[PDB]
Amino acid sequence: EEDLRRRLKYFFMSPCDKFRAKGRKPCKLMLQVVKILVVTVQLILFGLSNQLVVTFREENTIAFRHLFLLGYSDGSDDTFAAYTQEQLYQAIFYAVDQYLILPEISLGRYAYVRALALCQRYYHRGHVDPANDTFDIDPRVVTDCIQVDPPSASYKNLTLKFHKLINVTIHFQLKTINLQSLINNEIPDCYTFSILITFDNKAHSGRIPIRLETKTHIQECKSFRLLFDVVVILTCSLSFLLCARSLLRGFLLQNEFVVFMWRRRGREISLWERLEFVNGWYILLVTSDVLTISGTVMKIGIEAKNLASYDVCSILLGTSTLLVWVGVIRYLTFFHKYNILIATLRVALPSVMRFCCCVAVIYLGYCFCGWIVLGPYHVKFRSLSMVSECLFSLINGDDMFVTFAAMQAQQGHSSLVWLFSQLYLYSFISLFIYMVLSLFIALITGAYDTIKHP
Amino acid sequence: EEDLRRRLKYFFMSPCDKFRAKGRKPCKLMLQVVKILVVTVQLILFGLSNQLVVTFREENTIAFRHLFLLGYSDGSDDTFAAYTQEQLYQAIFYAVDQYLILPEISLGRYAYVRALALCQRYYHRGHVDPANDTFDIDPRVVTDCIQVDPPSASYKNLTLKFHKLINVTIHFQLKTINLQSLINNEIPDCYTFSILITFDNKAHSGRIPIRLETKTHIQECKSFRLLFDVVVILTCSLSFLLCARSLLRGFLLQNEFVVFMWRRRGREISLWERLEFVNGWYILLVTSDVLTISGTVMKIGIEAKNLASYDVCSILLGTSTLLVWVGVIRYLTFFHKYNILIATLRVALPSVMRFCCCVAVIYLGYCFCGWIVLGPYHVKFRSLSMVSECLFSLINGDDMFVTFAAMQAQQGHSSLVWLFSQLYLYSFISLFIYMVLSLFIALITGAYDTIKHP
Amino acid sequence: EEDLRRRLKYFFMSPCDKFRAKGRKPCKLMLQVVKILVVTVQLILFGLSNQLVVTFREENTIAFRHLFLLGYSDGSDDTFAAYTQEQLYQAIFYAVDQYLILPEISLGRYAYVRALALCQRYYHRGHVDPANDTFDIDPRVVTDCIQVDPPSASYKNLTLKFHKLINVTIHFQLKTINLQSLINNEIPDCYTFSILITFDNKAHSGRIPIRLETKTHIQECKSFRLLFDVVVILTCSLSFLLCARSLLRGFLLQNEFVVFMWRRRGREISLWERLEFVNGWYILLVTSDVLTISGTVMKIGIEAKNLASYDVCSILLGTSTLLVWVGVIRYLTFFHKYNILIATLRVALPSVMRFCCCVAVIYLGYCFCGWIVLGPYHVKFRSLSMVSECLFSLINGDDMFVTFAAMQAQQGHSSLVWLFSQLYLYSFISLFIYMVLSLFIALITGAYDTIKHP
Amino acid sequence: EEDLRRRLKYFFMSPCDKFRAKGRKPCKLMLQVVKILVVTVQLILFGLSNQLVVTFREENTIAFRHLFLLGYSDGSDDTFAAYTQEQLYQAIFYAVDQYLILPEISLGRYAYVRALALCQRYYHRGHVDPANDTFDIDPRVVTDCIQVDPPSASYKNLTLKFHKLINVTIHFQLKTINLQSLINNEIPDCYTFSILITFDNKAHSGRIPIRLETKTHIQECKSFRLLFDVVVILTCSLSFLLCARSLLRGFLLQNEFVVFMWRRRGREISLWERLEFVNGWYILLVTSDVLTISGTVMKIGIEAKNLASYDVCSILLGTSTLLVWVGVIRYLTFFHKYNILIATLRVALPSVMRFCCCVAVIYLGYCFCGWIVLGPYHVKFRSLSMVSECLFSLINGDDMFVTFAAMQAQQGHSSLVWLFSQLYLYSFISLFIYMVLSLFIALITGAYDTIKHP
Ligand SMILES: *[C@@H]1O[C@H](CO)[C@@H](O[C@@H]2O[C@H](CO)[C@@H](O)[C@H](O)[C@H]2NC(C)=O)[C@H](O)[C@H]1NC(C)=O
Ligand SMILES: *[C@@H]1O[C@H](CO)[C@@H](O[C@@H]2O[C@H](CO)[C@@H](O)[C@H](O)[C@H]2NC(C)=O)[C@H](O)[C@H]1NC(C)=O
Ligand SMILES: *[C@@H]1O[C@H](CO)[C@@H](O[C@@H]2O[C@H](CO)[C@@H](O)[C@H](O)[C@H]2NC(C)=O)[C@H](O)[C@H]1NC(C)=O
Ligand SMILES: *[C@@H]1O[C@H](CO)[C@@H](O[C@@H]2O[C@H](CO)[C@@H](O)[C@H](O)[C@H]2NC(C)=O)[C@H](O)[C@H]1NC(C)=O
Ligand code: NA
Repeated sequence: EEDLRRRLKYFFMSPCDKFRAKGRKPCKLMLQVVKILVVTVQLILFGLSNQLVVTFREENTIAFRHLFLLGYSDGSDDTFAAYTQEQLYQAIFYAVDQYLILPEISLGRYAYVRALALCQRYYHRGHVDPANDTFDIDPRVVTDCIQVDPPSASYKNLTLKFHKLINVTIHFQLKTINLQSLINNEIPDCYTFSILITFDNKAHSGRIPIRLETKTHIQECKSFRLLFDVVVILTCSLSFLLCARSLLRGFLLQNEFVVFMWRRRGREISLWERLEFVNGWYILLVTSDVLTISGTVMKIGIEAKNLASYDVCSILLGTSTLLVWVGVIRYLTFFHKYNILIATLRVALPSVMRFCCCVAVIYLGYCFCGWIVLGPYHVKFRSLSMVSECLFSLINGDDMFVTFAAMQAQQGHSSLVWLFSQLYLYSFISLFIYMVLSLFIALITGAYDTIKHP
Repeated sequence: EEDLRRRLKYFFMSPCDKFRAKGRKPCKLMLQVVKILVVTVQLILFGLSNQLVVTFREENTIAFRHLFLLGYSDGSDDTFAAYTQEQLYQAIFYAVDQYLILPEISLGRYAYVRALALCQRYYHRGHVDPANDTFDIDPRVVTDCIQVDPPSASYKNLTLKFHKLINVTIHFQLKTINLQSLINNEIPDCYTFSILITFDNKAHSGRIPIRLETKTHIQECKSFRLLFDVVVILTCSLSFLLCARSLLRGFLLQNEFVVFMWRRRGREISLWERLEFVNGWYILLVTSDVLTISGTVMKIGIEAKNLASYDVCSILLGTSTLLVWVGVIRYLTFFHKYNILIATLRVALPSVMRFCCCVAVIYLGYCFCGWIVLGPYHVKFRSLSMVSECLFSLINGDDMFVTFAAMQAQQGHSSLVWLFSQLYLYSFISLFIYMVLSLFIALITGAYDTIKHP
Repeated sequence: EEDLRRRLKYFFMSPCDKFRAKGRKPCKLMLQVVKILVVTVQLILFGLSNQLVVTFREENTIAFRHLFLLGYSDGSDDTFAAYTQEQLYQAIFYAVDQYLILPEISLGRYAYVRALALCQRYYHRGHVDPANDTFDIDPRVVTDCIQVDPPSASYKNLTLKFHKLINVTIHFQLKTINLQSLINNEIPDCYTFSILITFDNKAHSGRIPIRLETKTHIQECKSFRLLFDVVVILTCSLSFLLCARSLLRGFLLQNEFVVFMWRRRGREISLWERLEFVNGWYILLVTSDVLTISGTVMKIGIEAKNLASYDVCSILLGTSTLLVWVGVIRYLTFFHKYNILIATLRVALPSVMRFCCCVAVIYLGYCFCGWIVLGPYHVKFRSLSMVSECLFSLINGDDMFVTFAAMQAQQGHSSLVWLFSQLYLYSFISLFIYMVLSLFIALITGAYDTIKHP
Repeated sequence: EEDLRRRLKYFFMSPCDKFRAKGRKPCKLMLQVVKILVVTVQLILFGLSNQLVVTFREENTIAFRHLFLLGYSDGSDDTFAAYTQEQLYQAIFYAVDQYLILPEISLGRYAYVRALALCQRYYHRGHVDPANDTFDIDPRVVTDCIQVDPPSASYKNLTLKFHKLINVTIHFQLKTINLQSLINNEIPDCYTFSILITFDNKAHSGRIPIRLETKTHIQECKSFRLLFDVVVILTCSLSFLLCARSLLRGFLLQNEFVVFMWRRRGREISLWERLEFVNGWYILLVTSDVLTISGTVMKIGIEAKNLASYDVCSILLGTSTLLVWVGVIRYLTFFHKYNILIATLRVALPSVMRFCCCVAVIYLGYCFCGWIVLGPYHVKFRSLSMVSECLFSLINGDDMFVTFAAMQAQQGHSSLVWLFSQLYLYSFISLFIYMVLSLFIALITGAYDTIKHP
């Protein structure tokens, strides 16, 4: 009788009450504090390594734009184009000539890689004739390359085909050595820059945009942190073991209560009792455990095998650290102790969540109105997604006088879309500022009263 | 006695309670779910058709600006003008010369349409003489055209009349073929671009702005969705039939109660009883029915007859989809069941709506103060409507440091409008942020308490 | 006994109750409705007259900038300067040469006014010698003019004195005729443009800014609204008579109650009874009366005598219309009737107003901290007033990422102002968003509960 | 018995009640009012002295940029660079040639200081060879100067070493005389401008940025306020004496109560009684005392010894004035009198402060997610601090449509970071606008109810 009662009472005993009664079982909570310190120190010490890499890439791409592009100002990337015929010839010829004299010009020690390959791509047999609308078009793509070697009569006399042109692309490589890595007490890693100038002509609209994308391949030239990540996986795995034993002990006393409620037979106490046995935090911490050790094993594999995709490793570690810090709030809820602190998902959280569904639908309806009506006349409403970004910017207010001014400029001079757009925007702003934010305050205040005073 | 009572009770029976008692009358609610899916799939599949058209127009207008306008940078449309005399001559002569050599320049396959017509418009007899203020002006407009044919001594030697000039306009057509429509598994539609360069001289202020408007006419050259819109009109019309029978059955039991309250004679129960009989949602859904089928019949007529005005069809379909999604909230109010959920328009909604009138008037008064006082000194307050956009931007905060800086620049150096403008703007911001948003929260919270706890 | 009681009861009788009992005393309330219509129609019909004038001025100033200034792009007014020596000579010589050939260049019919007067202003005897710090300076200003007549050897060979130069100013006039005023069914008013180019050298810092201010003088060349303003002053004056009789009748029954409370002798009922006798709205309406008729008499005097100062007339009419529209709320408070609706200034309004004093002081303290500390390092914090505009923009959020970026750029590289500026800005934003807006909601909600439920 | 009781009652007696009973003890409160006036008049009269200095510096730096830098537009400081080889030579040679003819060019009376010293800094023995990855690098820095004297064959023929270059710096001085200080009734202070042009090549990335920093040294050439600061330190020190006696008298009656509660022996009344004896404001005012007199003694020392570091003096005075104005609120709490008005730090302030900890952690977790994941692809997320500025700007809404557009531009075209970034940003905006601001309102309203109605 007595032993079965106190095991439940020891189970829901707060650890601050449990230290002042039992005395010194420290090894559980200490490694949670160690986990927060060790994971964030790994994340910061990795993040500075990326920033030292990335800005060395970002300055080199800009220095390639001022060298290989013709007439490139700064901050005008997307509206950079070649409209006439001679501008396309001049933008090709200037890009090659700046390659063949590159050691006599640039300032970083750029070396060649043994070369440059110009290549255009036109249709197999295209005949566009707008006087008779005759087309006889195989959409088969025939790529016609041309080679240029650096230390010409072969390079010039080039004939583009402006009536079936798809792409004019230039591809080459460059190798450079980081010299910042002298003082940083490391072996300077040699980089390989792979450049692909693109003269895109997909839309065939008499406007060819131009862009220049780079790509790196970091390789060591002609042991601290390697120990540190082993520290992280051992620390985090011991938490994965120990918390799993805590939850299955929670299942042990989950079933131990119910069997005792058959000899008593208290009407087979429902699902809202067995759910009151487990926890509200250890599932969050153990989900952080699996995410952390998965990202770190991927991080160990990268820096020996290949260093290209710092992408899935980044999206896993950045979520693991988020779950750790949000997992610290438990320490600030030992002071609270309302006796389950999980019935909020029965009581208060449903009445805010179906309101969140009601807000989500009305917001979706104004998306589907704005994208079709104010699509062809306005510049910021092309895709459905950019409509979603523009209306969600209008809620808090970021982009709001620019859209009324752009609406005021012409808007067709139809004076029906404009009378629609005033009635559209004023209603949508005045709805989600006043009659939605205020309902949301009334719901959360009703929740907080319902949790506290009962 | 019993049959008349239960017909009322079956009427207000919720459908989730009605399935668990009666059993399987599914055909009503199912087509509402089908309606939401079918209307939104029509709207999305139409909207992508517009975006593939519109961006092909928008790139071609920009490529016409870089070809036919002199000295056109990008993003400087409105402050593009010709101030001297030679700039107006050079902007005309350059626009014609780029037309007569257009196949040797541009990149899209632009073909002529058999031509270019330059034409100026000056007054019949105007004599402006500022030394004696003598005017003898017939405002009769005499248009003097001139023809130019492309494959000149006729084109040059042109004499403008800068003392009675109204407009110098150039009009011509261009025909091109979309070549993007090869891979999209369709017949490539040939377009016809109609260009109208405008040298406007309306205000006679020594500043002539320049702009270039295009206009398209899409025509097929030398059956999926056509079935799909027939699916929409049949689906939506069956809802228009079936919901109308539901509401007139609502009128049937509207009158059936009142006649039974004459044999009882319960003091001839008032308008707030017969209004409690109908609904709060089927009028919204049937208004979506009429709007949907009207827009679709207009959409069928467009793609065979003429394709110019995608304007009223767009403004009807974009409203119909809005009413559908806002009409989904009924499914989230079966869980609620407060026994009419329409008396809010008697109880709670009036006490927010007359407050909304009180906010609307004060906002209108600050419009009429700002437009006359801060009109002549500030750039953003010309019309009354742009004042309305500027103050409504200042409420949420979008344009707020720019207007104080523009106020700080000169503001006449009268130092009376500036002392007014500080007292104007600070009071208007501090009113509608604090003492209006907070009253609105107190009203909605009082509404939600009044609906719930009584 | 009975007659003295009902005169009080008729006094506080609402007019909607007073029509349904007494019957048809309409002439009081009708002219209030007439007042709202007539004043706003005057204000709108005057405001369109200003906008037709002002944009004709604003385009002519821009067309003067492109003609008389050297190398003027658009939207770069304040950072337009002449730094070297030859740039100051070239900006003078170009401005005069464009004046002497002005009818052969510009497009509006600009005529001369019989002329141009160049004039510089230098000190009487200034000797600046930085090798010995010797100054012997009379600050007496000696103006040296030079005349130029238009249809030169006299104009050139000009010698500026760059070691004691204060101002180089050019002044002349231009006359033009509005030709837009043909179709507008009026007599076209001839304008006189007075231009003053300024080469300011006040700060002696090796940077001379340049600006060009115009000034107009509208005069008729070689009766609807005149009646309409007489309609306004007669309408508004009859309200000034009739409401004054209403308030002095309010003083009549103010004293009639108190004398009857000496025969009763109800302990000499206090100031919060005699204040409950008058009103809360007629003082607002009669203040709108005096402001309206004052501005209109000034408006009559302007359009015959001189048309320069549309400034005090504008600041009076724009306030009168504001008081009228805010004065409409009384019609929406007949429905309310809480029996004085002025004791809010005893009950609820003091407890928000001393909180408004407490917010006003803390805001003032952060002004005096920011202007001295973040003054010399940051560009937006020069005056105290521009600090007030910048912090008040940071409250609602308009200018907030720009100031952190400007703080991040250098900020001295002292790393003490930066550590101060992070702690400054984060505390000031987080205070007035959370812990002030929320107290203000709690005060207004406490006010609304106190007014309603007691 | 009686004397011990009334000393406590006189202690908590409000001064407005204390004047109407005792009568005229004015000297305490009067100097607090004098303190507010005297400190703010010192602060304003000092702040205008800084602004007259700083704008004379800020215009001279800009006028040095247009003279000594090649091809400098305005507002383009950070993206000003030299990418090729000839641009670095031309930017050096142009900067020196504009120095050797400086009195024949500039407008302010700039004089030389007897000179210019060009000097480059390259590595001791560097060999970068990307064909074999051979490096043999001493990172020892060998500075190679070159002298130029102004009134050349020595200046030209300069050989940079582009393969081991670190810095190319030019240093010289200029002396000028303020001439604005004639009319300001003072002795004109001669300034010394020290200029350091920097051609930084730290990252070795083929992109050399260019910047020009100045530095002043104000010295008088060949008594009002000096008295005024002595007034401030004497005023503020008398407050430091008098308030200290008030607090130690507070300790005197702190111990006088407790000894009387041993003869009574009221169970040794706890820490929440002895804390109710002192104050809540005099510690704030005396902290303002020490800060004020410290900053002023530093201010006296500056204007005789050296005038460089107006930095710690500014950061102390700007905090002292803040504490004074926030210290005025006590006058508005004599009207209040809730009988301690400090138990809020026991009652209400803890339940908002641990919520402020819970908000602070979640905000920190989204920092550590955003900086690693959205680091390499986005321009505004480089450091951790600029992530903190960007997310805190997104809360109130300042930078919100720019970040979605920059996310929409490429974002790698990996379509996994983009699907992450939508889910990242939408959750973070919707959390701290709705479900945090509303909890904060519910906490402050619960605080205000708890303070008032109990
Ligand atoms: C230039 O256009 C060609 C098509 O003419 C592109 O080649 C295709 O690219 C897509 C995506 O990489 C592939 O799915 C196709 O298989 C490619 N087809 C052929 C025949 O190569 C080419 O990628 C374009 N250039 C760039 C830089 O995008
Ligand atoms: C150029 O000015 C002429 C007037 O001189 C405009 O012609 C008028 O245009 C309006 C609107 O289209 C019509 O209501 C009038 O009937 C037209 N009058 C004549 C005589 O044609 C012309 O439209 C202007 N050009 C442009 C491009 O707007
Ligand atoms: C150019 O500088 C002169 C001073 O050298 C200015 O003349 C003074 O202007 C102020 C304000 O108008 C008057 O209070 C003084 O009496 C004027 N003094 C003299 C001697 O004229 C002149 O105004 C400046 N030019 C401009 C356009 O502001
Ligand atoms: C140019 O580069 C040199 C290094 O080659 C810089 O000199 C160092 O500057 C730092 C910071 O001032 C000192 O800690 C080092 O002791 C300096 N080393 C030497 C050898 O001087 C120099 O400061 C750079 N120029 C500028 C303007 O920053
Ligand atoms: Na902005």
